[PDB]
Amino acid sequence: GFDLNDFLEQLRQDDKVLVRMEAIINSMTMKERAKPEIIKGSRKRRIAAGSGMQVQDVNRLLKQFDDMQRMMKKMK
RNA sequence: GGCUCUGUUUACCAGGUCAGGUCCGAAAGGAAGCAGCCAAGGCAGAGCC
Ligand SMILES: [K+]
Ligand SMILES: [K+]
Ligand SMILES: [K+]
Ligand SMILES: [Mg+2]
Ligand SMILES: [Mg+2]
Ligand SMILES: [Mg+2]
Ligand SMILES: [Mg+2]
Repeated sequence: GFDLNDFLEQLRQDDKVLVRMEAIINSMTMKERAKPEIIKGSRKRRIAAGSGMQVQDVNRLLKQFDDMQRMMKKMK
C-alpha cells in the first residue's frame, strides 16, 4: 500500500526539488501521509505555509506522488 | 459539578518547544512557523470533595 511514507523514503534513495519535496511531506500529519486523498484545500494551505511553500508546490508534490503510486500499482 | 489518577482520543481555526522547510540580513545575528512531542481540550473508568 504505497503511501507518502513510502514516497518520502524513495525521495531518500535536487535539494533543487528533493529537499523541498521532503519538506512538504514533513509538514503533514501521519494520517495525511497514510491517506493522501484526505488532503483538500485547508490541509494544503496548512502544509504549504508550514513548509514555506505555495499551495501550487503542494499540488505538484501530490501529483508526482500520484503518478508514482499509479506506476507502483502497475509494476505490481 | 470540581480536583486527582488511569486508559484513550484530537490536521489548521490566539498555549509551549519548535526538527525539516521558509523569511530578513553581506555577515554577525534575527523572525514567523507546519509536523512531532509537551500542555490543553474531548470521551470514559476509579478515587476524593
Ligand atoms: K486523561
Ligand atoms: K509545532
Ligand atoms: K527549522
Ligand atoms: Mg496544534
Ligand atoms: Mg503554537
Ligand atoms: Mg531550522
Ligand atoms: Mg541570504
